[PDB]
Amino acid sequence: FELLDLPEEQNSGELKPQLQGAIRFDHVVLNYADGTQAIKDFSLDIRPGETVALVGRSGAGKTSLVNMLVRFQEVSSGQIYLDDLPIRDIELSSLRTQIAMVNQQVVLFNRTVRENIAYGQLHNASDEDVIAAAKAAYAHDFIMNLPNGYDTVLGAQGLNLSGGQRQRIAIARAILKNAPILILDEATSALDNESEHFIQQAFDEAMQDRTTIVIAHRLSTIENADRIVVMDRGQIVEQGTHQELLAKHGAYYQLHQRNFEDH
Repeated sequence: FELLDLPEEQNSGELKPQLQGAIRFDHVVLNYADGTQAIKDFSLDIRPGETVALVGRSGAGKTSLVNMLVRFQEVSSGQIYLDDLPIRDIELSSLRTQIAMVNQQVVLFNRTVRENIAYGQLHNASDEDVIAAAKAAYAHDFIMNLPNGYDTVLGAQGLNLSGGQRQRIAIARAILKNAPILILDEATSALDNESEHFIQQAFDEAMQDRTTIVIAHRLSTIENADRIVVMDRGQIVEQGTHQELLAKHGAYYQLHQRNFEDH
């Protein structure tokens, strides 16, 4: 719950590319006012369609890394490139419309279910695309059991929407966005079993053939990733495929046998 630095949103880049899903971190460093070295010297190349699974403790740097990718945190040194374009040369709106951020802290608004899915830049989406997104999030059927269906306004009492139903509405927003880059924290903490089942399926379907950086919680996400990056104290400890990292018989191997406890 620490406060972070506040970026200035100097939207000095004017490029409006169609992102293809290549990402490169080039010697990225993140140093704080108090001397903390949050990220040391981080380099990683991600090709279009790849999933990179981040593994590591809560303070290891995973959140700071992906925040830098959406310019929610600035970099102390180094560069980030999207399809070989420096990220700061891209118009911020263009960047943010093309990167989906999915996690348990996504905001639900006291607005219709429709507006919660067709939110913001997607406010004028076609009616059938909102339904398709809700079906892909396994939310359409329960939305149509709400008192006023898609016109039901969140934030009231008596809606009977569980946490796992609410989280599926938020996932539908990300699916509608259909972004070439997905930043996923696949947490399903405190949700009911059935919601967890459908959410895991929606997450696997969202990662399919799409550039994804995932803060992993499930073994399948880690083992099937194109690259696994084990972070500790802001540094890459090791990186590679599941097969390569097992063969090293090192940090990842030990973590795998401990079911990634605390990582």
